[PDB]
Amino acid sequence: TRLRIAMQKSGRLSDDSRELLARCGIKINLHTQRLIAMAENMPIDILRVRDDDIPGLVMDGVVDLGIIGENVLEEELLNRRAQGEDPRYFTLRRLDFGGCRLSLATPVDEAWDGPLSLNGKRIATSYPHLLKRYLDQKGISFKSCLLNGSVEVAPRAGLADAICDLVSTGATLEANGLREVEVIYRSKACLIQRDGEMEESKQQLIDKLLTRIQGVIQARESKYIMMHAPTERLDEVIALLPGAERPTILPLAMHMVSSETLFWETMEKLKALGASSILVLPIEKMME
Amino acid sequence: TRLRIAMQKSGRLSDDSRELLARCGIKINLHTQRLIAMAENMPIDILRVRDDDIPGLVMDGVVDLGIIGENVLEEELLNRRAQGEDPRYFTLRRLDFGGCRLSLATPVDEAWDGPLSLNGKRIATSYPHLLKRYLDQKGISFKSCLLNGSVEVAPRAGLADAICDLVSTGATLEANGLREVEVIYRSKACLIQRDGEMEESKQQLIDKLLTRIQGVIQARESKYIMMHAPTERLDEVIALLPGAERPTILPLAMHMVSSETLFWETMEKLKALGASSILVLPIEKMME
Amino acid sequence: TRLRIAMQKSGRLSDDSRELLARCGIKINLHTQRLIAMAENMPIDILRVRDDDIPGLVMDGVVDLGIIGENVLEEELLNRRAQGEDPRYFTLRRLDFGGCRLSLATPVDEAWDGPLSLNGKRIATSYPHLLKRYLDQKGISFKSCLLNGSVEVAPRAGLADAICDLVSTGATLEANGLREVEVIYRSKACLIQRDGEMEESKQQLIDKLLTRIQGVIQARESKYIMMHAPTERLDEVIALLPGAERPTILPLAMHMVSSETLFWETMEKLKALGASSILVLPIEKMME
Amino acid sequence: TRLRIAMQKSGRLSDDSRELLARCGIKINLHTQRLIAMAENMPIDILRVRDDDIPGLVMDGVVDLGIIGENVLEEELLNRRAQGEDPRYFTLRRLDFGGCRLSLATPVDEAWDGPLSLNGKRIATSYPHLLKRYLDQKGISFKSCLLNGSVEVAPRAGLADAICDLVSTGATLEANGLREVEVIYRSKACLIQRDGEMEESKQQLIDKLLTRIQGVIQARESKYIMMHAPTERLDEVIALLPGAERPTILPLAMHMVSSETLFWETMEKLKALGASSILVLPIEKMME
Amino acid sequence: TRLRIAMQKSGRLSDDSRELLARCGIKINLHTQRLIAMAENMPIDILRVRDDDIPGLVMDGVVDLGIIGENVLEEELLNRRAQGEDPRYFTLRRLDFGGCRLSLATPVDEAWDGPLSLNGKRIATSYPHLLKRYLDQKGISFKSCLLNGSVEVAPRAGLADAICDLVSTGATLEANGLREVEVIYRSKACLIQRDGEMEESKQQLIDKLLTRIQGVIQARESKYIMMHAPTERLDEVIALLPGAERPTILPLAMHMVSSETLFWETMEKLKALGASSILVLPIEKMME
Amino acid sequence: TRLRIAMQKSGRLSDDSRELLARCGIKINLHTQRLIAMAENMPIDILRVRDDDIPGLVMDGVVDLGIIGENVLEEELLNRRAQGEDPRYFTLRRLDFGGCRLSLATPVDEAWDGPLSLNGKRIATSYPHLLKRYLDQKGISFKSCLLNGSVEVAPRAGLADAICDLVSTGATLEANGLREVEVIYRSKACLIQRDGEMEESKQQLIDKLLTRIQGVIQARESKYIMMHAPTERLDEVIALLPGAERPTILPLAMHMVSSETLFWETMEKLKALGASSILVLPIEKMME
Ligand SMILES: N=c1c2ncn([C@H]3O[C@H](COP(=O)(O)OP(=O)(O)OP(=O)(O)O)[C@H](O)[C@H]3O)c2ncn1[C@@H]1O[C@H](COP(=O)(O)O)[C@@H](O)[C@H]1O
Ligand SMILES: N=c1c2ncn([C@H]3O[C@H](COP(=O)(O)OP(=O)(O)OP(=O)(O)O)[C@H](O)[C@H]3O)c2ncn1[C@@H]1O[C@H](COP(=O)(O)O)[C@@H](O)[C@H]1O
Ligand SMILES: N=c1c2ncn([C@H]3O[C@H](COP(=O)(O)OP(=O)(O)OP(=O)(O)O)[C@H](O)[C@H]3O)c2ncn1[C@@H]1O[C@H](COP(=O)(O)O)[C@@H](O)[C@H]1O
Ligand SMILES: N=c1c2ncn([C@H]3O[C@H](COP(=O)(O)OP(=O)(O)OP(=O)(O)O)[C@H](O)[C@H]3O)c2ncn1[C@@H]1O[C@H](COP(=O)(O)O)[C@@H](O)[C@H]1O
Ligand SMILES: N=c1c2ncn([C@H]3O[C@H](COP(=O)(O)OP(=O)(O)OP(=O)(O)O)[C@H](O)[C@H]3O)c2ncn1[C@@H]1O[C@H](COP(=O)(O)O)[C@@H](O)[C@H]1O
Ligand SMILES: N=c1c2ncn([C@H]3O[C@H](COP(=O)(O)OP(=O)(O)OP(=O)(O)O)[C@H](O)[C@H]3O)c2ncn1[C@@H]1O[C@H](COP(=O)(O)O)[C@@H](O)[C@H]1O
Repeated sequence: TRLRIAMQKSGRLSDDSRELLARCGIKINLHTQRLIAMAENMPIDILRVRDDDIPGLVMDGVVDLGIIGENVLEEELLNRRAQGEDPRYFTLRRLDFGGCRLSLATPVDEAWDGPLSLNGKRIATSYPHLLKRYLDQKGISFKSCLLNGSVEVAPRAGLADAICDLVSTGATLEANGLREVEVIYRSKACLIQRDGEMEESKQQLIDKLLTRIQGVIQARESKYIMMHAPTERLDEVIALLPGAERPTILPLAMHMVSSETLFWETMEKLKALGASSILVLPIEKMME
Repeated sequence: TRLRIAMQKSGRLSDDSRELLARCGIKINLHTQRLIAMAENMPIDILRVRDDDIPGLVMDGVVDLGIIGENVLEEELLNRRAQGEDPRYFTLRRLDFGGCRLSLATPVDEAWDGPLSLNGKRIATSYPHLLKRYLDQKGISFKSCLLNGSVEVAPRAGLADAICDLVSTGATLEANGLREVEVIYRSKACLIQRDGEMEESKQQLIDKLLTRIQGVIQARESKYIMMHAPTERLDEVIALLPGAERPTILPLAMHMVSSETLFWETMEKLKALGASSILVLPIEKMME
Repeated sequence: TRLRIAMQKSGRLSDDSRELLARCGIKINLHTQRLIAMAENMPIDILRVRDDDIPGLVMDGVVDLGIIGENVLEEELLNRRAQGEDPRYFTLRRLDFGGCRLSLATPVDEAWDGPLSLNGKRIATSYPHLLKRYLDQKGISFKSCLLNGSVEVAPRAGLADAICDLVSTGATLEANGLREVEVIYRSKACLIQRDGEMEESKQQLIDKLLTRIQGVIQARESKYIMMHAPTERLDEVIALLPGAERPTILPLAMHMVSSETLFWETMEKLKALGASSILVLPIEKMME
Repeated sequence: TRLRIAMQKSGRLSDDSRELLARCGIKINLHTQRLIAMAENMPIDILRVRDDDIPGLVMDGVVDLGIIGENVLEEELLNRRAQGEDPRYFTLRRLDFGGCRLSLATPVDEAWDGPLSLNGKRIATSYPHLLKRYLDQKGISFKSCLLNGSVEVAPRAGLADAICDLVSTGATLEANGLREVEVIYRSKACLIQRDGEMEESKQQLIDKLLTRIQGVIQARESKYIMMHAPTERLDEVIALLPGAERPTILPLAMHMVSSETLFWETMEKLKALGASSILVLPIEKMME
Repeated sequence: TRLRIAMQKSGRLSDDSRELLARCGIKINLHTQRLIAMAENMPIDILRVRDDDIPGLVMDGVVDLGIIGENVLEEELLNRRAQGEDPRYFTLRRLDFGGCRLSLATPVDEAWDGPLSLNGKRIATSYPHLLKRYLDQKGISFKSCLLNGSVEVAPRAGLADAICDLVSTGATLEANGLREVEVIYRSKACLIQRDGEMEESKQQLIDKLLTRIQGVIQARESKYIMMHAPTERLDEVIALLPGAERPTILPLAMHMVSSETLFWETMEKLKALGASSILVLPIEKMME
Repeated sequence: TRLRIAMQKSGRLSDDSRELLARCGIKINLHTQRLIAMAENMPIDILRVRDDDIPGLVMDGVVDLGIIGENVLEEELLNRRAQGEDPRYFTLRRLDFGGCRLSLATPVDEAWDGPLSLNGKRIATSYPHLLKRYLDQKGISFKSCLLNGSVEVAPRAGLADAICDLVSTGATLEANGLREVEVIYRSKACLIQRDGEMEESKQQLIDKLLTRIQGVIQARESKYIMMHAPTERLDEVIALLPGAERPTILPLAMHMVSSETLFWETMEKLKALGASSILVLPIEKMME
């Protein structure tokens, strides 16, 4: 009828998802107890749902679009495949937020010599399927011990030999006698489309929105760079700076949009390569 | 080795569970990122875990004691029974907190004539097993639609004909075009014991702790009551006031501990029955 | 149709008004964006409105009951009387909360010799009518300068010679070069009834509710007192302790409910009058 | 003596007004209980007052400058005109903040066919004069029902047939069985000057400050734009981009300051018109 | 001139000190940026100062009364004694709040066999004098390493072999590879009087206030106890219950004020000694 | 072993210090109860300590680098010099944050005619050494009265004739009957290096980090400026705009990085000097 996008009502991803669509010029109020939100201008419905529920909402065709993190998505996918189904979706694109990593962590007072060493041990996790996929590929077998939270109790509680969990600061692990030891999966939010024939009108809108998304992400990653054309050694410049648009050379200088960040290392390289008054300006919005 | 109690790390029940054990004189710090907490005095470990994980922790024998709400507990129990297992636990006792009710709610603009009317409709819930038990008993069949949150989207989103959800204020339902319509399950926290032979020493401690629990709950429900012995009509008094301990009559008056509350209705009854200067004093701690 | 009580949606008085009715056993949810709240049990509607709007809501008969502070109430009353109307209401009773005082305050660096001295000066206030009533009675005339807030700018800003404002801690006045100097009106919340013939059924409910109110207030002001009957000098005791219910004397002692507080002065009087082990116990609920 | 600006002590507008003057380089501390604030550098006094009080403060000449929202301003103006006065002020300029709209809203379950349909109905509002002006112009008459808050009770409470209120998200209306239906007044903060001969010295300062204001607003609305001069179709570019300053064309490109925003529609137009690597950079401060 | 009491402006002790004097019926506003507060009724000044500054304020006679914790007090006392002075104060009384303990803590991975073992090691602390007093008495010498905060870095940073710090939950220590190992000083707030001849009038007030203090503390520690006189074994009761006031025996029972708490152990003792329906009621205020 | 930087665990400076090193690309988690933090990438330890403790940590060689405010640093330096030591450190550089000023303030109701007038008066402060240095240079003598906080009580309490304190808004002073009267010391955070031979490897890192620091500070102070080359009067432009990099002149215009801010005065000067469409763009990162 109109476009149905499903997003996390409340958590890690909901702020960034309200923002993405706001930056794509979607006027809708989310500060409301209401869970399906009609859009003001564009023919769009935002279902505010549990992150957990999004993969399935899309897999089942009950909504058209979903912003969900890869891990939650992939885990449910593997889950159903394991019940014997064949759930199907399109990944429109990987988003620029919701980063996190799933990791093997083990007791601190024990030396770690590779995943092999976990063969036949007991691993407590909330991601049994992501974990199983990983050790399977690696030929390692293990006994799963599932917990939906506080996974870091397992070892010190006699429940498991190691855990596999979401990490970022590393704080909890330490607090719990654990240390990261191998990242097994890195995830970000991504934008997925439902399976099956999608009507010309809402497809055109999916397509429109998508182009805004690329633009919003491009603008916040890309940057405007202004250096000093040390004329001779000029080729060795453009290399460290994957341009895509093409430099602009000036008599008096350089000016180009750089899709990656100027990491300090990359700046130092230009330095001791002979470039000067290097600048980097913010870009607020961009088409391209 | 020592007593293992499992409680909700963080949510609806964790404050009341920290408090119960505090009021039973269990010194342990919970303001710590650590998830298994050693007790200072008593030989006790508090595992701070996901509510979801507690029934199973107990069912599996991985801990000795669990404070968990009935619904979460019962739902997992029915779940495993449905996978064909026979998970076993003792209910030591139903606690005085964590009250909530699971309810059928349906769109506001539709008249409701009993659960029968749901036969063959689609009901969205997080408690498929509690719901299924209920309609099964009632001979009604239905198609389940499961969601782990924001269950109140279902109807207005075309996902279901009605939902079955946790309610208290009724706020969300309204916000979402729904109205409560039949409570199907009322729950409170309760205290459960693991199956199998329990060592004499920790049994003695379970037993000790339990007696404190009764005392803490008794003291906060029970009350000390002081009226005026309208001598003639004296029997019609003790009736509305289930005493258990026995009144105390005085020349000058009444004095007794009342296990229930003095609800206004009960006070008015004594009034127009001829009793005066009715008082009710708090009891802070009690044995009995 | 059913009972309409009007209370402050949000501010100084709304917490205490939610509490009063809660303590009278009125189950209704206020944590809702909804402004007219149906009651669960009792046939009652709570309109959640602006304090400012309550006197008029009652004066006009648009609701049946109102919890409003005296000053806001009285000021609007004087206001309409001044437009020539004759607005009419019943004061059911003065409540035990929302205390505050309206005061004359004047610059700190000026000595104050009575209200007389304000004759013909300019006074800035939000309560022009309460102020006018007061100086009128006192035969003093003055020029009003009205402001709906930040009334304490007036003097230091050249707008007035003194202000008349709500005070409690006295903080703002100081911050603004002012000092209290005469309280002209003390107010509390009170409970008012609409004018005109009130149906037998809702009157009976007004009457019921009222009795609960007296009880709730009595219980939180009154107290249970236990001393030592210094037998000889026994009359000089009951005096400082306005009993209302009558002492109870015991061989071994005293026991009675005291409607006022035991202020330290009153305790010291009993002390150096020869009484010992004086106690004061809380009363949680009372009929009487 | 020195410049007196009156601003909202606390609310919707005070943050933006502290910011405007801060961005104009007015050093003054507002984190103080004090309500008239002397400026450090510039000969300026900030009176921190009730928004309600600002129109009159200016209308009366008691201060020189006021930042106040249009609606509050206009309503008081109409108010006095209705008491027969002729209050006078200069609008220096409409500011870039404090946006909001006053709207007719009516019950959801009733179809709406224009303001005409309100003839002789009862409308509850806090803006009786703004409402009256509007229906008057439209030849519609109605009966006013005034409330200073919680205006959205009126209909569901039997007080009015419709309300006229400040709206933004639309949240409350829904919560209260209402829907927006016609905006009757859009407002922003604006900066007003007192009537009467204004001394050369403070006029020069009003004038100075004003120029800063234009600059601060310009910089946060205007933007720096960098495209690719698709040489042939070059005129069709500058059109969608009201420049004011004049484009800058470069051999290798475009560079100009655009006073409006690049709305997505405007970007898409340039796109399918043949422009590429469109950029938009922030401007922090500008003169011009 | 009038009574000068010095208390902690802001921290661990200021809430309890505002409360003590409030419960003694001292009306004074502390919610003010002002640091010397005049009392409304009683001829009293509250200086709101740094805890650190209180011992000296009293030692020097610059104020009359001080609420300060023992450790801060004692440490400064030892400090001056060590500079060769002879600072003098009266301890009026030890208060019922501000408890905390100073402790030796050492790395977790090292076994601890008494303070002796610290001879000649380096101990980091904020309480060098309290620490020095303690090891001196114990005949142990050591090298001090002083830090005013984050004392728990010392060991893991190579700064010291152990630390001596304020502990309560034990949280930080763990977080920092440390474990408590010996408490060397327990402190509470106390109330101290300045040295030298104290005028009859303010002495009388110190004396008055003091009596209120005892009463406030008594009431919150003491409790009202109601059991069942198991007639025969009646002496073995009063023992576990240090009465001070004397039991009261009744035909039908016991009733007395108990200055200590009914710890669970003490309740269990009465239980298996044959007492029943044990109650404990709060006491809000008491003289005695 | 690896680089040891000491920073304020918690206060005025810790946010800016977490940020500086974050902006220098130092990945380390500070949201941890742990006080010595290992760095992820770079061979670096962050000791999170008391600001008070930093000067000494560096002076003693116990750490290598310290971010500390000048006043705290200088005061401790003078302190030890006064105990007869000769503590030694290198100032690498003054940072762009933590600004504050120490000031003489005296009672409001007293006219101030220079520091001379303080000769032989009593001054209460937390910075006795900074104060003593200042009056010493000025040949004024005085009697110190030391307090570690709430220094603004001193005068109104009879403790001193004036105080010397940290000021910013000026709020407290007013609240306490005081007014600033002479700033005696302005401070910012700065970055200091430990004395003695610093190993080639960590020196190289100090050097690296330092260059990042200059860059981070440069980028947030410096700005990109775009005007209109009013060709004739072109020299009078570059003057008000200390360029350092050199302007860039364009046929059609100006473009340069300006290390200072464009203060309004400086913008107005260009204005009435004939420059137009002045812009100032943010710079996010820069080398140079
Ligand atoms: N560190 C994270 C963390 N980082 C990112 N996220 C994300 O949560 C996602 C991945 O898990 P899911 O979305 O599948 O979670 P879920 O099953 O829906 O859980 P609910 O939202 O339904 O509770 C994202 O896609 C994330 O944004 C995290 N979720 C949880 N944690 C945890 O926080 C912990 C420790 O953090 P540190 O101590 O700081 O390292 C852990 O114990 C964690 O479990
Ligand atoms: N109203 C409740 C509510 N009341 C009580 N509780 C409880 O949550 C419990 C029952 O669900 P579970 O414990 O099984 O929850 P769970 O599966 O562990 O969920 P997580 O804690 O793992 O997220 C308890 O035992 C409760 O204390 C509630 N949990 C959720 N809600 C919800 O809040 C909603 C609406 O409330 P009102 O609008 O105010 O009526 C809903 O939409 C709800 O889902
Ligand atoms: N001190 C009070 C204060 N004390 C009590 N109340 C009450 O506000 C009431 C009396 O004014 P109204 O109810 O008529 O107020 P109103 O016109 O409805 O104002 P709104 O709620 O509509 O904004 C009550 O009945 C109170 O509970 C107060 N309302 C305002 N103040 C003010 O707080 C100030 C200063 O307090 P101190 O510095 O701490 O003394 C002032 O400047 C005041 O105006
Ligand atoms: N939505 C608004 C709203 N939007 C903007 N403002 C503004 O308040 C102004 C217009 O009213 P006034 O300034 O005249 O208010 P006032 O009479 O001084 O009221 P006080 O500040 O004195 O309380 C501005 O100029 C605004 O910034 C608002 N003020 C109130 N509301 C209300 O918030 C409601 C609902 O919001 P939504 O549910 O999110 O749409 C309502 O019920 C409203 O009354
Ligand atoms: N645990 C405490 C603690 N407990 C009580 N207090 C008290 O602080 C007092 C004793 O130190 P002082 O008063 O001498 O402190 P001070 O020198 O004035 O310090 P400032 O107030 O001037 O900062 C009291 O008398 C207390 O109330 C504490 N002060 C500090 N801590 C610390 O909190 C830490 C760890 O707590 P846990 O991890 O929960 O055990 C430590 O690292 C501590 O330093
Ligand atoms: N105004 C300040 C203030 N401004 C900046 N800072 C800083 O605190 C520093 C200077 O003092 P120190 O660092 O030596 O402080 P310290 O001895 O370590 O004190 P602790 O952190 O150990 O408590 C910095 O270098 C600052 O960032 C301030 N510290 C305290 N104040 C005070 O806040 C007051 C009043 O502020 P206004 O009323 O707004 O002017 C005072 O009474 C002050 O004492």
